[PDB]
Parts: sequence; structure tokens; C-alpha cells
Amino acid sequence: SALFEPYTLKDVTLRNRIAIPPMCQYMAEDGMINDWHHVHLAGLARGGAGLLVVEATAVAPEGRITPGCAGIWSDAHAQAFVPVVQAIKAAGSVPGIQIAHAGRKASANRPWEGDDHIAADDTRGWETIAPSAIAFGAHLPKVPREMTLDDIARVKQDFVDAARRARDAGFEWIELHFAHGYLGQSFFSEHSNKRTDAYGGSFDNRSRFLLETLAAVREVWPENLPLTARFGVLEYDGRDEQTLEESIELARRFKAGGLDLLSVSVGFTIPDTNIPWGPAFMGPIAERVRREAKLPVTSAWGFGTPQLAEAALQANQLDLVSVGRAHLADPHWAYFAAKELGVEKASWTLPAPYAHWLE
Amino acid sequence: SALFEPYTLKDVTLRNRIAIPPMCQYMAEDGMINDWHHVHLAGLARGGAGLLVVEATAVAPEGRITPGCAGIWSDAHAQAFVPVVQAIKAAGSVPGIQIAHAGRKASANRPWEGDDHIAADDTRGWETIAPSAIAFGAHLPKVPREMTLDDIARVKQDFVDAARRARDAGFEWIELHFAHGYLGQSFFSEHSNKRTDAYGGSFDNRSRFLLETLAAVREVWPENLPLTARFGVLEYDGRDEQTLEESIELARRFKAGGLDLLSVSVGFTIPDTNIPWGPAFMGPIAERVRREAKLPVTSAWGFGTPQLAEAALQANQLDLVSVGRAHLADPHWAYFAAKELGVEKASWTLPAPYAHWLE
Ligand SMILES: Cc1cc2nc3c(=O)[nH]c(=O)nc-3n(C[C@H](O)[C@H](O)[C@H](O)COP(=O)(O)O)c2cc1C
Ligand SMILES: Cc1cc2nc3c(=O)[nH]c(=O)nc-3n(C[C@H](O)[C@H](O)[C@H](O)COP(=O)(O)O)c2cc1C
Ligand SMILES: O=c1ccc2cccc(O)c2o1
Ligand SMILES: O=c1ccc2cccc(O)c2o1
Ligand SMILES: O=c1ccc2cccc(O)c2o1
Ligand SMILES: O=c1ccc2cccc(O)c2o1
Ligand SMILES: O=c1ccc2cccc(O)c2o1
Ligand SMILES: O=c1ccc2cccc(O)c2o1
Repeated sequence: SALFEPYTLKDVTLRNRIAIPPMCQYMAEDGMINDWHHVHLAGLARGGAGLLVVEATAVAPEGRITPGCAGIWSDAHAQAFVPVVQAIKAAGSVPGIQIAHAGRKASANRPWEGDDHIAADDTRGWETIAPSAIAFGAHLPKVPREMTLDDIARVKQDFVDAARRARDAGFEWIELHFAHGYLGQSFFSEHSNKRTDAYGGSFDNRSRFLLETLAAVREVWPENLPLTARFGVLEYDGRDEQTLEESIELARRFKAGGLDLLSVSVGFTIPDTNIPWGPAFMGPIAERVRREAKLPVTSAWGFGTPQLAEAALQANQLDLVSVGRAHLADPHWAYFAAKELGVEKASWTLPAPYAHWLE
Repeated sequence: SALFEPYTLKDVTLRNRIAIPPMCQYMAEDGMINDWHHVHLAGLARGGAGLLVVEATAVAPEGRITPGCAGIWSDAHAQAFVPVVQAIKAAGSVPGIQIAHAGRKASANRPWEGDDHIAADDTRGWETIAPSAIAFGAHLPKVPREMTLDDIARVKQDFVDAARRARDAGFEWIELHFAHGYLGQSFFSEHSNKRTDAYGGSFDNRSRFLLETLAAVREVWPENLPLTARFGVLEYDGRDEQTLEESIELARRFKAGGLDLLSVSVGFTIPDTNIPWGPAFMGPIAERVRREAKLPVTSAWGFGTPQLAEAALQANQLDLVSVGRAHLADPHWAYFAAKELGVEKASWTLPAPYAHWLE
């Protein structure tokens, strides 16, 4: 099956096309990960997936989404990832990490603790920053502070330091979080970016923060290790054709700038939208980006059904299939998929201590 | 459903009736467990099972089944279990451990490395000990050395030290491995025990090693923590009625001796047998033992089908349902079962970081 064919990008080879997309656990303390993450990630790596991308890890304290988000804004924070990275590699999976900055969606409660912006008097909260002083709305009403040019320079450097730390911690795959309405996505979208300086207005100006951050990270990230990003290419806000055209153009600039693969998603920049949720609904859009930008891609949402994952790959809509929630339900989803697709010696998708007894 | 009703034994309360039986991983080095076990066990504990019994852990070096078996024959070996025990508890599952001695089945290769007795010239091998100098046969042809009274005293003390270490490491449930043809089972069976001293011949003499070991362990194992054992009650060797009668009588002596629960299994003492393998095939025998010995029991083999587990409990054939291989296939089997049985808020069988998104 196509789902179980290896994939090589730069000097890295994934044993199959199954990728576990970044999934926040909200279990870190002051940005420091712990045994929750170690067992969670090591267990997933042993499950069989070819690539395991660690959850959105903040490049700065205020870049966290919640008080439970992981961070890599200091060398001590990076050190915490070392044993985890080594456990993922020992399991045969490729360790990746998504570095991010929540922007105006920062300083929010954990999903099961309100999922809304933290109250002004809560000692855990903090001031959010963004391209412009405009709130997301809905459950995230906090108005962020408009970033100064110095804030921009500082955040870009935070991304560079985060990438440098990821590199030294042993990660072999990096993903810049430019999607889901967080800082990067918000600089590109006219909904959230009303700036009149070099970082707002035109397509080039709105693209600037993302392109400069990618270029800056590229200086410290090894050429032989996949350099990727997640980016929302449309919002389903009634401006889809225009937005997709601009997003694809930016994807072309990313490719020219050294991006090896693009994780295609939706913007989630504003709440007033009408997203046509459905199993593998992103397939068609991902394929269009892959084709018009001539860049490898991955996407997600509902690919937890083996046959769907297989079909998406065979149709060349995606290069890697990202499966998220199915892996929270069953860390050994790769094994379940191998069986479902009739892969020979499907049990050996898992380590010997398990495989021997399941064959 | 009955599968998800809590269970209290002594001072310990299991959140449900799902027990993960001991399952050797063959990943230890010189008896020392490592991160394979830590992630494996912690992951299983987070999966939802109410009780997690750690694999057969050798009370002495020669008591290991293979060079990859876990051991607890020294305080350093016990220390290795401390972080694991604490991770299991943090997950809400009860940490248990099966202490054992492989007897004549010791010094064998890992299952995926031959599964047979290690060659005489292999530097990893060792002399096996047993009640009598008689080999198992088949793939385990090595003739063990007949134990002296001093060997018996020493092994009993090894079990005591192992239990004392398990206690101090934080385990809240202990299981003496008197089944599957290893040392304990071999002392009870006339197939393997041809001794003429106080430890062989009569029912009382063949029961002696097991009863004395239980009594000795009882002196160091807390009264408020479940004291259990796994025991093969029949062999399917043509002497079933006679063997079951004696096994049930020994179970009565175990109960009188402080045993809180008995894990009912098959002897596997010799290779020439005809075991009627089938889903939940042990159910009827387990029920007979539970009834005639008036002792709580658990059993296993094929209970990985939610409905079967539920049925066994409702029929009072078992008090706890042991599910093994299904947990190797899917560490979150408890979640799969909760869904299958229509349990309310089935996703919360798992921790919040997973449950929130699966509901
Ligand atoms: C708990 C949870 C945490 C997530 N965390 C992240 C994240 O940190 N970064 C990101 O880009 N997407 C994140 N996502 C979105 C997932 O990566 C994925 O695209 C989404 O779950 C859809 O795929 P699925 O249907 O296979 O779950 C998360 C989703 C869930 C359910
Ligand atoms: C890998 C593996 C390791 C096992 N290790 C042990 C052990 O250490 N001690 C024991 O008493 N039984 C052991 N067993 C037997 C299991 O506890 C259980 O009774 C058996 O797998 C039948 O249940 P199942 O059909 O749910 O897998 C093992 C079985 C497997 C497959
Ligand atoms: O699409 C999603 C859903 C949940 C989520 C959570 C944290 C960060 C993200 O980027 C997320 O993206
Ligand atoms: O892209 C680069 C630049 C410098 C460098 C130096 C050492 C090892 C690498 O992998 C490197 O990769
Ligand atoms: O891309 C880079 C740039 C600098 C560098 C320095 C040391 C090791 C690396 O792997 C590096 O990689
Ligand atoms: O029934 C079984 C099957 C495998 C096994 C492996 C180690 C120890 C045991 O007690 C076992 O018991
Ligand atoms: O059974 C016993 C005997 C002594 C003892 C001492 C401290 C704590 C315990 O739980 C104990 O339990
Ligand atoms: O059963 C026993 C016997 C002795 C003992 C000693 C300390 C702590 C315990 O928990 C103990 O438990």
C-alpha cells in the first residue's frame, strides 16, 4: 500500500507515509515538558508512525496558547526535550517539532478549563501581542497590543533561537506554525493585519513577517534536515478564491526560500466563517496547493480511516497523511491501519515485544 | 456495565474490572528494566485499566526465563521500578507486580530469538534448577539440577526479599507466579516432582513449597495490600478431574493462608497436552474454582472482546477480567471497551489531554 511506502526528504527517511501532526497536550509547567510528554511521545513513536511532530512549542513565554503549553525559549527548556527526542529515535520514528507563537490567541485557558481568554486578574495571564490591536472575538475577546518593529525583530530572533535549540536537541524535522490564526497567520490575513508599515497593507508586506522568519530560521537550521511550515491557505470567509490565490503565491515564495514541505490547513483567523467539515475535506485544497506551488504537502482532519489515507496518497493529493485524534484514541493506529490495508507482516509495524505475539 | 464498576480488595480500590495481566517484554538487561518498560507500563496505565500487573520479575538471576527478563533480586533492581510505579499511580491505575522463578524453563532464548533452551556454550546461559532432574522436553530439553533443601530455603527467601522490595518500591498488589510450568507449578505437579523428601510425593508435600513461600512472603507483605498468586489448576493431560480437585483444595489452603485473589490458569507443566483454546475458554474452570474455594478470581485468554468480558463478570465467573494481547495491540483498549459497551462519557476512561477531544 502507498501508506506504508517510505518517504525521503533531504537526508531524512520516514519508514511510512503516516505523520502524527502536532497536538498540544496542555501539560507543561512554565513551558517545561515532563513525563506526561515523554511517555506520550515515546508511546506514539513505538506505535509505528514514520514521523512524529511535537506539539506547538512556544518560542517565547507570551507565545504560549495557555499556561500548559510547552516552550523552548531557553536552553533549559530545550534540554527537557533531549531524552524525548532520543526515545523517539530509538523507536524508529523521525522526531519533529512545531515551533510557534500564539499571537492574539495567547493567554487562554486549557480547552477543558474554559478554552477562553484568561481573566485580567488571573495571575497566570499575560498581555498578548499581534500585528494590530484587534481582538479575535467570540471566546477570545482580549485585544492584543500592536507590535512595534522591535517586537517583530525580537519574535523573529525567538524563532531563530527556538530552531537552533530544536536542532541541538536532536530534532530532525521542524515546522514553523504559520497557521490557525496565531501570530504568523495573523500577519498574512487582512482580517487581523491593519498595519501601514513594512509589515502590513500589500501582499508583499503581509508576507514579510513569515518570509523573514523563514529566512532567519534557515540560517541556523541544517540544510540536510526538512524545513517545513503549517499554513492556513483559506478561511471559508467568503474570500476563498482571492485568499487561496495569495496563499499559493506565498507557498511558491516559501519553496523558493528553502521550504521542503508545506502542511496545508485552514486559517481560523476569525470566528465568523463556514468551514465544510468532513472526512478528508482538505484533500482537494491540499492537492491544488501541491500542484500550483509544486511543493510536497501534508494535511489532516478525518484521515484516521485507513482507506481514506491510502486513497489520498494514491491520488497524489498528499505526500504524507497526518493522523491526529485517531492516535490519541489508539497510539498504535499505524498497526490498525496496516491490518486494515492488508500489509504483509502488519504486526511488525510495532516493536518485537508486541509484534511477535500479534502476528 | 459490570466491566466498569470499581473493585475493592483490602485497602486497594480499582477504578474498573479491567486488569492487565503480567506480560514479559524480554527487554531488560541483567535484570534491570529501562525506558522500554517505563513507557510501556506508564502508557498502559494511562489507557484506563484499573490494575496493571508488571511482567514476571525474577526473584533470582537463575529464575529469569530469558536473558531479557526483569529481575528484582537486589535493591538496585528494585530501585529501577520506583519511577515506573510512581508513573502508574499518577495515571490512576493500581501498580502490581508478578514475582517469579522460571525453574526448569529458565535459561531460554527470547520468543523471537528461538524461544528454546540456550545452547550450553552460549555465554548468556545458566544452570536451571527444579524439584527433580527431569526436562520439560520439546523445545526445552535442558535437564535441570535437582534442588537441595538449602536451595529450597534460599529460593523461598528470594521470594521474601522480592516481595519486600516490591513493597518498598511502592507496589500495591503482588502476584506470586505459581503457574505455567515454572518453579512453583513444577513443585505441585507429579509430572515434574518426583521428590521423596518433605517436598514431594503426597499432596501435602507437593503443596509445601507453594504454601511455605506464600506464608514467608505474607510476613513482609502489608496486610492491607492484595496478596495474590497465579496458579495452573489443570493441564489438559488426561488427569483433569483429579488435578482440578487437588488444585481447588490447594486454593482453599491459599485462602486460609491469606491469599486475597487467585489468577486461574493452566499448568503448562509438560508439552504433551491438548488444551481446548478458545475465546474465554477459561471461564468455566475459573468459575468452579471461585465457587468451590470461595475465593475471588481472575483469568484470561481471549477476553479482549468487550462483550465477552462483560458477560464473564455478569455471570460471576470472574471478579476481574484480565486482557493481555489486546493491550499490546492497543494500549487504550479500556477506552475501546467503554465505547463498545456504551459507557457514559467513555472518552474519560482516558486522561483529559485525550478525553476532551474524543468525546
Ligand atoms: C489536542 C489537540 C491538539 C492539537 N495541537 C495542535 C498544535 O499544537 N499545532 C497545530 O498546528 N495543530 C494542532 N492540532 C490540529 C491537529 O494537528 C490536526 O490537524 C487535527 O486534529 C485534525 O486531524 P485529525 O482529524 O486526524 O485529528 C491539534 C488537535 C487536537 C485535537
Ligand atoms: C508477551 C506476552 C508475555 C506474557 N508474560 C507473562 C508473564 O510474565 N507472567 C504470566 O503469568 N503470564 C504471562 N503471559 C500470559 C498472559 O498474562 C495472558 O494470560 C495471556 O496472554 C492470555 O490473555 P490474552 O488472550 O488477553 O492475551 C504473557 C503473554 C504474552 C502474549
Ligand atoms: O486546528 C487546531 C485545533 C486545535 C489546536 C490547538 C492548539 C494549537 C493549534 O494550532 C490547534 O489547531
Ligand atoms: O546547513 C548547514 C550549515 C552549517 C552546518 C555545520 C555543521 C553541520 C550541518 O549539518 C550544517 O548544515
Ligand atoms: O544550519 C546550521 C547553521 C549553523 C550550525 C552550527 C552547528 C551545527 C549545525 O548543525 C548548524 O546548522
Ligand atoms: O501463558 C503464558 C504465555 C507466555 C508467557 C511468557 C512468560 C511467562 C509466562 O508465565 C507466560 O505464560
Ligand atoms: O501487615 C503489616 C505489618 C506491619 C506493618 C508496618 C507498617 C505498615 C504496614 O502496612 C504494616 O502492615
Ligand atoms: O507486612 C509488613 C511487614 C513489615 C513491614 C515493615 C515496614 C513497612 C511495611 O509496610 C511492612 O509490612
